[PDB]
Amino acid sequence: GFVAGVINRERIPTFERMLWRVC
Amino acid sequence: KKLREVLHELYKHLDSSAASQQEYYPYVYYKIDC
Repeated sequence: GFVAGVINRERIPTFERMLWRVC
Repeated sequence: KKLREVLHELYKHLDSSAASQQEYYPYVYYKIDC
């Protein structure tokens, strides 16, 4: 079940990469 | 340091997409010392 967290294009390319890299 | 660069080159094609680097290298490594 996908749960959608919303961020305001703050740093999507960087912290999304970081989420990929840590999780 | 020359190895840091060369091994970066020799291991970046393993990933070839997502992985700034910092500590999340494209390779596996831990350091053993004195």
